Amino acid sequence: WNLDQENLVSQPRHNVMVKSKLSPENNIGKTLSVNPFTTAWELLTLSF
Amino acid sequence: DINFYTRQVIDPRLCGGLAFSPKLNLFRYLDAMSLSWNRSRLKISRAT
Repeated sequence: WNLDQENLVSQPRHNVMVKSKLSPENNIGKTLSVNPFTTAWELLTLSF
Repeated sequence: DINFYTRQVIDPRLCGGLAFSPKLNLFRYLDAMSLSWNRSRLKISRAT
């Protein structure tokens, strides 16, 4: 092919990434709630 | 007696070149080192 450059060269940005989470066995769910009384303290209860 | 006017193209398939073709002297120019801004792009991407 009579080209000045003998070999085609490409320079790809190569990116690798590995990551984990490491969560324990627990209940960040429903228990993650705002103050039960909130603004409804008018409702009477002692056992709740 | 003959009197008329005509206008003709420069048939750019055959003619129309014969000029500097400003592609060159700029394509052989910095297009490689300017592309080599991949270094700076990789730098910014690393901290991105």
